Amino acid sequence: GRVFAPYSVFKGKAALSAEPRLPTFNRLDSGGVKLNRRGVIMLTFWPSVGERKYDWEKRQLFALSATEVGSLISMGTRDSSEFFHDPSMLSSNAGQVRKSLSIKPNADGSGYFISLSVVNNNLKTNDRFTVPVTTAEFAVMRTAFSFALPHIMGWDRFTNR
Amino acid sequence: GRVFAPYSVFKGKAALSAEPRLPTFNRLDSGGVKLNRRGVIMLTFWPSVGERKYDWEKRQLFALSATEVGSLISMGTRDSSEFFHDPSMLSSNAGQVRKSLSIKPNADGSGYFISLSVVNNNLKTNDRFTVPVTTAEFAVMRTAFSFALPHIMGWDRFTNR
Amino acid sequence: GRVFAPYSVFKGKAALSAEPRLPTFNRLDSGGVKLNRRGVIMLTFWPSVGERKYDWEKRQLFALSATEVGSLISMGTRDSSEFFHDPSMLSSNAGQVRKSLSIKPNADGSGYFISLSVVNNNLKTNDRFTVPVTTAEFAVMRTAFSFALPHIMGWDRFTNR
Amino acid sequence: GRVFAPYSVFKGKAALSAEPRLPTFNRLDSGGVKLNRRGVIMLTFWPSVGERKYDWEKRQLFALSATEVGSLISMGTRDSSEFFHDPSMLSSNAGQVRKSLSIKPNADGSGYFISLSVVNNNLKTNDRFTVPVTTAEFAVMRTAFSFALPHIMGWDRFTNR
Amino acid sequence: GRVFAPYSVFKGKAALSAEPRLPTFNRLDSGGVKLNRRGVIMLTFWPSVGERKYDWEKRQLFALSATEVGSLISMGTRDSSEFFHDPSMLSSNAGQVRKSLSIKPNADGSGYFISLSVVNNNLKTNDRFTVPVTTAEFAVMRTAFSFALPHIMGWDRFTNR
Amino acid sequence: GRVFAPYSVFKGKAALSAEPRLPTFNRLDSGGVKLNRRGVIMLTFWPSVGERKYDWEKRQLFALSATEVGSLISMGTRDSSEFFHDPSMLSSNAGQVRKSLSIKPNADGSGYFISLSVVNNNLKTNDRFTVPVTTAEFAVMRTAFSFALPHIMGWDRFTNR
Amino acid sequence: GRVFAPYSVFKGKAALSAEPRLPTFNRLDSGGVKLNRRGVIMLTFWPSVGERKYDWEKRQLFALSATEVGSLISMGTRDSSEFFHDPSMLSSNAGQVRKSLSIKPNADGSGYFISLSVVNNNLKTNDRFTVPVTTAEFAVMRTAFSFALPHIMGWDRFTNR
DNA sequence: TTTTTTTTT
DNA sequence: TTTTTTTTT
DNA sequence: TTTTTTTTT
DNA sequence: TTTTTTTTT
DNA sequence: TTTTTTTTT
DNA sequence: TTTTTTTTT
DNA sequence: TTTTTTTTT
DNA sequence: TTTTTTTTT
DNA sequence: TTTTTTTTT
Repeated sequence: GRVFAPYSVFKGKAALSAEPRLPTFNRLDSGGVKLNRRGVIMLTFWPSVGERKYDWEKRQLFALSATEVGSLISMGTRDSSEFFHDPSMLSSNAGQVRKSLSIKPNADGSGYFISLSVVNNNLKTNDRFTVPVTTAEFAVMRTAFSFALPHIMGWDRFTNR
Repeated sequence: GRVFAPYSVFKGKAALSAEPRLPTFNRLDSGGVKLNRRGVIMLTFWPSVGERKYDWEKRQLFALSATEVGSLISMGTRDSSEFFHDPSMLSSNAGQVRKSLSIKPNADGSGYFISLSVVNNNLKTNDRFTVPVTTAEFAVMRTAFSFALPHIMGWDRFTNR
Repeated sequence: GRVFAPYSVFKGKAALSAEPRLPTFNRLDSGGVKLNRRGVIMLTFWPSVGERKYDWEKRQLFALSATEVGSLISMGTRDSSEFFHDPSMLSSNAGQVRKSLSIKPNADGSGYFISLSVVNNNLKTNDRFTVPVTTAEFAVMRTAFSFALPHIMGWDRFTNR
Repeated sequence: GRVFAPYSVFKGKAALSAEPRLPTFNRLDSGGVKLNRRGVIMLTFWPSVGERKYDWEKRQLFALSATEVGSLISMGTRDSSEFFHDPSMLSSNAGQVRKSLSIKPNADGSGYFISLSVVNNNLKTNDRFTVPVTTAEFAVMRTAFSFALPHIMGWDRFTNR
Repeated sequence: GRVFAPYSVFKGKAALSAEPRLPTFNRLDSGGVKLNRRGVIMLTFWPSVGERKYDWEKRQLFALSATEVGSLISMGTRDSSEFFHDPSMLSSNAGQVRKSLSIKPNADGSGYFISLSVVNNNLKTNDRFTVPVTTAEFAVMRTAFSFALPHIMGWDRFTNR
Repeated sequence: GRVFAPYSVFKGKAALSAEPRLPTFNRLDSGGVKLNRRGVIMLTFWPSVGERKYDWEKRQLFALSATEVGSLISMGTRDSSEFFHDPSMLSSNAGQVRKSLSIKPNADGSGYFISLSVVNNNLKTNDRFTVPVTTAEFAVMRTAFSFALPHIMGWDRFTNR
Repeated sequence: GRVFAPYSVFKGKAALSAEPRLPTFNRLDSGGVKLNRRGVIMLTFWPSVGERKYDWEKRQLFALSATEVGSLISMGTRDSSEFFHDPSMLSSNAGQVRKSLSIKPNADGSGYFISLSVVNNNLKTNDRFTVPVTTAEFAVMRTAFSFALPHIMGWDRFTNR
């Protein structure tokens, strides 16, 4: 069964939602189990249309990888990072859409700006959702992401009984 | 059932793979359970033959102990460590093979070099696999290794229901 | 009567013009006066076509709000800020055009770069005008903007005779 | 005769190639020689399609000017710069295409990120190639660019025999 | 044949041009070659009449000596120097014209001011051309001047084949 | 014609020799010229048999690449680097021989230790030549290597006449 | 043909002259070329007899070696060095003449003192020429010496066409 | 003898 | 047009 | 008893 | 394949 | 008397 | 042309 | 909907 | 394909 | 006139 327990932050111009997507496994003929498709921490961004109302139809997704999560949780208060993704990588229609996620601290040190840029050369679109993240909110993510990290890696299968 | 969920890092001249090996337990006649063989975090190194293709036949293994993992996760950005192992320790043919694993930070501080040296006085061989590890990648290990530590120790058996 | 006294800075690839737009007031039936539409400090950017000649047809506007002006005048030499606007906010055709104004100090500390990015998903356009601003020129703005701040707020109506 | 000796750096998502383009000279009627068209250090970027294979058809070029090279070679480890170009400057169809090249140090100080953004308002395209440059690789450029600087300026014509 | 490849910087009130003048040599009767007249790095300054148009008729020249170039290239960002010349030195009409070239860093550290003062007691004139020089532009000079230094000294004649 | 002008340093237990190996070029059918095989700075090490006499028969070679030279010349007094090579890389008999060159500063700061380790799993040999390099001697290399860098890259073909 | 392009500094009690002496080569029977006699940067000192007139008959020479030049160019403003030479080294009449060249910074940091001591136990003479060298003058040497270094080493023979 | 490879003209 | 001069081969 | 609300599957 | 060993229930 | 010029309404 | 909205007199 | 790929049991 | 332009001999 | 020597092709 699917599970919907998003950690969501709602703000001025956009909302930010984060929830883990588990790995898929293939049961070998040997009898063992082998991790197939990798888990991620899925990020969802969507725009605020009107006053404290958001347009879920206009959402964009960004899939944090094991490493990227590893990079996010280890950031100092002064650090910043930026990830670049091609949704249709290695496939017939690559280079067409380009996503970038950036985490920069703000001046005050009262947290970060997390923004998702999406450039689409097929539909000729340019989207950008930025959400402010307090120290407290980002602490939730770091702790929740750390917790989730071994699971998206499939390391929660290694258990004594 | 066996489980295959390796955290793997692929790089220039070698690849590095890490996955936990659980402890074995013996069920006492008393009724209780006693930890027998200890768990480890197994490290696998193997060479890159050709372009982004690796020779799995030429792999070497190194078994991180509870303590060694404890040493690895507590390293500062400036720290370095080195472990020495004899695969055939206390056995009939010891001193013949000698493994050493070293973790040194690189100049930049952009992570570490993790190399596995293997000297074999029987086969008269000398092998060395070095893999670069970004801050993000090493953060995955620290978090994944911390998670795994209580399990390889068998402490995950201590649970309320 | 309208008044045209722009503070303008002309430079390599673009020109920058700044002038206040007063608030509108509605005369209450009570007899008093009530501020209706808010004042702004209007910014105009336009491109340099040819040698020291500029294409006024290609201008883009950005309306500084009371707060944003407040943010601009209080910047240290090392500080930087960025504002995001949707011209057609809360209206039928929002999210389509997106403006961002950024003020970053340059390396030397010899002032700032003020750039106006305009992304238009209807016309499928992407515009960007950057103008260098010396310490002296930015001092004009800070002082002129401070002077203008109470007026765009309508606080100049509070006067003893 | 033309000469093809590119210094090239191949990386994850794009490759970076640098080679000098000499100045052109016009032989005066006086008998002397006069530099006509200026030399540049040409930069080529192109995308990685598939695994360690790159799409040369999708390349973009950026022409470093004497001054820009001068700016690049004098950068400290902590410095960053950004250049803006209009391929069709002063011509009938300007403002349509806009290139920007940025050199920012990365966190670690293990070099820089060199990225080339290309926005095309005619074809309605938005391209961006980023390549990581180690300290060693950037040292090659600085030294190679310094060497090349007097030549693209035409100063190698001033020689005693 | 003469060669015209000036490095030129154009600015508000004046332009600055720099190009090497090679040494002259006298072929000894012994068969060898002897450096006669010394090389210099010639500097040309001229005024801006009208808008981005300059009056080449009003130019003044200043001849950098081996040593002076040596002094210029070794300047720190905070350093400043000043050279004094008498065009008609040791000749019948000396003390009449007096040139001084000064290089002072500007406040910001965004480069230097290079000005050429010319006082002429015969024509009763006093001229002064000041040009601002960015870090990048001055880096061109330092590198170009270093390159040129051995040539104006005639050291480029010392070559193995 | 071949040219033999080695910069050589002779010391206690080994000697160190450095000389550039130019790139090879292929003359295109187009008429142009294309760099084929890359240039290197070749390093030769050999042992001292007896008193100030060396065994040239026991030499080992290490080919510095453009990048590696770039890395060497940019080293601070406190920096250290290490390069790893497989003579028979991508060929039928790879992984068999492994060379490593290390440059570590010595305690005093009176220069560096440059050592070449060679492990040969076919002949079952392990060789190591270490040579001390004063600040002055290493300054020769840095300057000589910088000079040589553009040539091994083939950038000396880009010349105005 | 011989070439005479000395960089000379004239001062109170002595003058200092510096010019490169190229290496000699022997053309092998193999067809190649082999560096025979090494190049040097020759230093000449001579006394000032009378007022700004110098006694060229009383000159003394000192031959800078590749390494010594390497040592000279890498000196900090605070550093000092001293070289010792025996003109008739390894020959029948050694130990008789002893030259020493010293470069010490002066108090102010306004350059260095370069002095050449010559003790001759055959003629029973003791000579000493000291010349002051401004920062600018020493900058000429460093740059001119760096330029000359690859040539006296014979590395200028390694050229692509 | 030499760490290779990626993309053109 | 250009700050010169000092000492050789 | 508990600060709520915003958007899906 | 894996550095082991020490002491219980 | 005053360093000017660039683009509108 | 311009990021809006919230609460009075 | 989601940046992929490399090597086993 | 490439940001241009300004001033000579 | 010049600090030399070490090892090849």
